[PDB]
Amino acid sequence: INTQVTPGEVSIQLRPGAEANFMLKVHPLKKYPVDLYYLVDVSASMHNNIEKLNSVGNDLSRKMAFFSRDFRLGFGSYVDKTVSPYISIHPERIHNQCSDYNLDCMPPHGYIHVLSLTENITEFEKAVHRQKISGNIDTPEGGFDAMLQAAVCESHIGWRKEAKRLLLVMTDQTSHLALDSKLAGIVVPNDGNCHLKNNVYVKSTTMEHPSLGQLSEKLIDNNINVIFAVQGKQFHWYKDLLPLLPGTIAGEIESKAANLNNLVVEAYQKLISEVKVQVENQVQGIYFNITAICPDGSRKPGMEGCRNVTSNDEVLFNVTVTMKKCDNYAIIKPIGFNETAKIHIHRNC
Amino acid sequence: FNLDVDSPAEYSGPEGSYFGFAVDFFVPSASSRMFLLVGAPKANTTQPGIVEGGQVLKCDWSSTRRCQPIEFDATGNRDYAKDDPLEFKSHQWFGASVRSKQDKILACAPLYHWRTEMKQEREPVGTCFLQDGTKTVEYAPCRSQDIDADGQGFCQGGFSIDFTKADRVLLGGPGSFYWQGQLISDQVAEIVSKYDPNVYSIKYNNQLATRTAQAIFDDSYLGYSVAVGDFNGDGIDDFVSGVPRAARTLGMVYIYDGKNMSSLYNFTGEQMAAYFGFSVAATDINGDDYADVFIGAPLFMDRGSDGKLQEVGQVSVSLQRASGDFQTTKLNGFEVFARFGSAIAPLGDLDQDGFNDIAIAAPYGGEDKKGIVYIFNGRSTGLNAVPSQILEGQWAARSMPPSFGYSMKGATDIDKNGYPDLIVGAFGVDRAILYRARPVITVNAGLEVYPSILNQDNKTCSLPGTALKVSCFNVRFCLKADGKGVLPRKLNFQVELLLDKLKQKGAIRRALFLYSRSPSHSKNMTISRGGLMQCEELIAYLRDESEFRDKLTPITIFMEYRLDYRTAADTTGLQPILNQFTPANISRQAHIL
Ligand SMILES: *[C@@H]1O[C@H](CO)[C@@H](O[C@@H]2O[C@H](CO)[C@@H](O[C@@H]3O[C@H](CO[C@H]4O[C@H](CO)[C@@H](O)[C@H](O)[C@@H]4O)[C@@H](O)[C@H](O[C@H]4O[C@H](CO)[C@@H](O)[C@H](O)[C@@H]4O[C@H]4O[C@H](CO)[C@@H](O)[C@H](O)[C@@H]4O)[C@@H]3O)[C@H](O)[C@H]2NC(C)=O)[C@H](O)[C@H]1NC(C)=O
Ligand SMILES: *[C@@H]1O[C@H](CO)[C@@H](O[C@@H]2O[C@H](CO)[C@@H](O)[C@H](O)[C@H]2NC(C)=O)[C@H](O)[C@H]1NC(C)=O
Ligand SMILES: *[C@@H]1O[C@H](CO)[C@@H](O[C@@H]2O[C@H](CO)[C@@H](O)[C@H](O)[C@H]2NC(C)=O)[C@H](O)[C@H]1NC(C)=O
Ligand SMILES: *[C@@H]1O[C@H](CO)[C@@H](O[C@@H]2O[C@H](CO)[C@@H](O)[C@H](O)[C@H]2NC(C)=O)[C@H](O)[C@H]1NC(C)=O
Ligand SMILES: *[C@@H]1O[C@H](CO)[C@@H](O[C@@H]2O[C@H](CO)[C@@H](O)[C@H](O)[C@H]2NC(C)=O)[C@H](O)[C@H]1NC(C)=O
Ligand SMILES: *[C@@H]1O[C@H](CO)[C@@H](O)[C@H](O)[C@H]1NC(C)=O
Ligand SMILES: *[C@@H]1O[C@H](CO)[C@@H](O)[C@H](O)[C@H]1NC(C)=O
Ligand SMILES: *[C@@H]1O[C@H](CO)[C@@H](O)[C@H](O)[C@H]1NC(C)=O
Ligand SMILES: [Ca+2]
Ligand SMILES: [Ca+2]
Ligand SMILES: [Ca+2]
Ligand SMILES: [Ca+2]
Ligand SMILES: [Ca+2]
Ligand SMILES: [Mg+2]
Repeated sequence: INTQVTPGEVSIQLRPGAEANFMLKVHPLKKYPVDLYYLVDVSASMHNNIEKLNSVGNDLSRKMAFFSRDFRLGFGSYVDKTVSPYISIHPERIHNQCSDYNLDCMPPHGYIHVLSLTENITEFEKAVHRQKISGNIDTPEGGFDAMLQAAVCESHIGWRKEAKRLLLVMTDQTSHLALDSKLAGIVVPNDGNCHLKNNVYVKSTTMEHPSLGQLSEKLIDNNINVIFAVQGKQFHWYKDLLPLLPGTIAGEIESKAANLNNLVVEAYQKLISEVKVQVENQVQGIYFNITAICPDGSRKPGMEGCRNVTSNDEVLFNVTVTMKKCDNYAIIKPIGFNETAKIHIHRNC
Repeated sequence: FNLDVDSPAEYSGPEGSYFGFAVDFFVPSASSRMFLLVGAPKANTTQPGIVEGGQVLKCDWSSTRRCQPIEFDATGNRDYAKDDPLEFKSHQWFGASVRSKQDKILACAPLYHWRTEMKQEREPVGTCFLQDGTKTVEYAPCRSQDIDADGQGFCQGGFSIDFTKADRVLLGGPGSFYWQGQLISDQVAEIVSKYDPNVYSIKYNNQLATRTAQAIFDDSYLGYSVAVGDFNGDGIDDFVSGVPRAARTLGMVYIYDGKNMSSLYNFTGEQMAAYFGFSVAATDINGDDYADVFIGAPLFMDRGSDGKLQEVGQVSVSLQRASGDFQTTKLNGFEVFARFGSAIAPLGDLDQDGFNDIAIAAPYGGEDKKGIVYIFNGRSTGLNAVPSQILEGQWAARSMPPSFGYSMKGATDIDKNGYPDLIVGAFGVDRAILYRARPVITVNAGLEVYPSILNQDNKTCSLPGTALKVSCFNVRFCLKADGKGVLPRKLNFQVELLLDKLKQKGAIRRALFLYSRSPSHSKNMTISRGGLMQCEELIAYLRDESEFRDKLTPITIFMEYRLDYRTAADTTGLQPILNQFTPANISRQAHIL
């Protein structure tokens, strides 16, 4: 049944003090239907860059006509949590933080979903063209909470299981962390469900941000391939976090922002030219050992896997299951891929 | 290991009021009674026109759990002009930080917005009410003439507080100077004497504070948590504060000289987005008279065996040395997502050995994420990195997680049994809990007496009633005891003298105490604290029998040190604990020469 990750299932029996093995082969496919989502920061700092979203409609779809069977796009915006001291609570400023500068800024909002994924590029251009900016006070902005909400809500955004889910997060500044909410009286940890009721993030103001570990777990669970597109010096901040966030890419947007379509397409090519795996083991005493066999023969430890992969090129993962102590299964999946291998490990004591 | 989880003293506040967000002890030596002090930042009050002000309920321990809110303030919003309120006390989170000296109470409100004098605004400067015996005062050094997001307008003064041992108040405002942070120190001997109830910006003559820095330091959050302790030998306590977003969210911790607020030492985290400096507690953990720093990083992500990362948390232990150096060690959490290292609180000497102790909490850990607290013990080297006791919360989550372990306090004995105690606040279910430290007894089981051993060549004293040529088989037992605090004199350390404890029972051994009619024996020595070992000498001899397993079988006999504790318990009902470090059994071996 599985086409890209073979074998898709393995039944093995082990006895304590013994070790088994098999071969797991991952063969990337030629072309991928791509679903891209623009989780765009629309804070006051990002005002000069929203207008540069009118070019990405047709140009990118032309650039990505050979790398993908079909194409989809979507939109969505975030600024921050709408409580003090992140926003002003003055009755004049609470609904337009820019009013002291005579601007038509939109009311701040934790996260609003705008356009579900559609193959109509004219719809994407129309949705982007009518979009305004908002404002707040703090230097960082609440991007990670919006990222989690966009990753988890599936039928609202409109992700495809048959696609290559990508998520572009366009910003220019560092994001808020988990425990930064304690200044605002939010001491309730994030639960990891998603709470879009009318395409507005209702619970942005009652539970705090997600941490890096929770965000990463939710991203990899839903097969989301994140592509940060940061602009200022904070590209480096978003880059040094890549080790802590598997399967994420960071590109730099120059001042002219003419390098946006290229950023997306080169990031997609680098994304498609890599394979790596992890294991979600919840069994007691069983330790997994995986060494990757690159087409150049390298004996990489597998956790970062083999890079520079293309099609016409099959990558093989050497596994070694141990049985150390007695008292389920483990699923080993290539991060970013849509298929997983279910190692239905039997254990007998 | 001696904290008693069998009889925890319970407490409870109003539903949904965050009762137990901040806890402490009240010990006014003039009145010689002991009171708790619990904050309820979401409590409703009696104040007119104010909804959800905040309460600091003073709870009693002496068999009456009546929690009477301290009337720090009763009024509503003062006004600037007609229908022009000056301040907004609604939802001010009063009581989120409660600290008590012997005769003072300082509870602060961080979310106290106010209408600045120049223009109609809402600036969360924060304020504090210092009650000193009869007089009650207000302390708010972050609402000043020069405030905005640029200045200390968003200071949120009172997010963190502490008392210096020299009558000063260390106050930390995380949000001033565009969230760079700030610390402020001022003496109580001037807070009270400078308070005009009609003046808002009060200038304190002997105040020490940290000033504005470069714009690259925004969102550092200095003052997110404070602590005190001497760190350069002058004797005056030095201001230790945690800045958990410095250096590109690595986290740092600063230490300032407590005499002039001049920087002395710095720490730095090792992982981005780990919250280094979230919690800071300076105690003396190795007993060398030098205070040692503890730092919490609840969100640290740690490599697994396979390479996968786990967010388990980490606590950094840093032993001050006499030359200005710090010997640092790491200490990682135990459950993923548990936020180990959220709260750190020195315990004093929980078991009275000579080295102070400490306890670290993981509020979201434990079974069903109720919460767990870990207890650590000091040594001559430093901290002992394996926890002796695990304290677990008993309360399920009603709407939000119980958060058992978010705040905690210790180092004061409330039973007056000699040993310090501990209170814990599981504010997600509006509860606080008190734990009592049981007294510790050191049993020195003895197995040495004159004569020591026999070479088997000569019989020193042949036992009468035996047909063999062997000497007497002495099975003398003993159980010595001694203690440190409240303890009954007559330790009913019930013992046993079972024959051949190193041999299989259920059969007649070659040696039997005939005068006892059977090989089995026992003891009930009632030792005295400070006395000599109480010997219960026993005599046995080898007798010829019709048939047996063998002629002889060498096996030592183990003397038990079990206690019922039923009579060892004092009036309060707190049974002594028997030190688990000492071996539970002891004896001597039989040998030739
Ligand atoms: C523990 O860690 C903390 C934080 O990392 C650290 O505190 C930091 O200390 C440094 C040094 O004291 C602070 O940086 C600046 O230090 C200079 C000192 O001036 C002399 O040294 C510099 C070094 O190159 C020389 O260039 C200079 O000519 C002198 O010889 C101060 O002068 C700085 O003050 C500036 O800010 C003031 C307020 O804005 C201004 O009024 C003042 O004029 C200075 O302005 C300068 O910079 C401006 C930048 O825009 C510029 O516009 C001006 O024209 C001018 O050039 C400043 O103090 C740093 O701020 C501290 N950070 C924090 C958070 O406190 C501790 O030292 C460290 N301790 C230990 C023991 O490790
Ligand atoms: C793709 O979306 C565009 C709008 O973004 C659609 O064009 C609209 O078509 C309706 C008729 O159904 C007209 O009334 C509008 O004036 C059109 N808008 C624009 C901007 O031209 C287009 O029909 C969509 N594609 C398909 C296949 O339906
Ligand atoms: C993973 O992706 C592949 C291709 O992107 C999916 O394979 C397609 O599956 C649909 C039905 O599910 C078929 O109609 C297509 O013909 C398949 N295409 C190819 C190229 O094989 C696969 O189903 C996806 N797996 C999951 C679990 O969603
Ligand atoms: C894949 O891994 C297995 C181990 O699980 C390798 O099998 C070992 O091969 C070496 C080479 O001769 C032998 O000495 C060992 O006895 C084999 N078994 C074990 C348990 O080590 C196998 O060679 C690997 N294949 C590749 C292509 O790397
Ligand atoms: C303190 O009392 C106030 C009312 O005086 C409570 O306010 C309630 O707030 C909820 C949601 O904000 C409303 O649905 C209720 O209608 C309010 N009550 C009334 C009587 O109007 C507030 O919940 C109380 N605080 C606590 C901690 O119980
Ligand atoms: C995994 O395999 C490597 C070599 O293939 C070996 O050095 C390592 O000890 C193994 N680990 C486990 C947990 O089996
Ligand atoms: C990646 O693959 C291409 C094509 O096989 C090859 O030319 C290139 O050298 C490879 N990169 C590295 C670093 O080996
Ligand atoms: C602060 O006092 C200490 C005490 O000796 C001294 O070493 C230091 O130089 C003082 N700092 C300032 C700025 O006066
Ligand atoms: Ca923001
Ligand atoms: Ca000092
Ligand atoms: Ca020390
Ligand atoms: Ca101790
Ligand atoms: Ca006690
Ligand atoms: Mg911005």
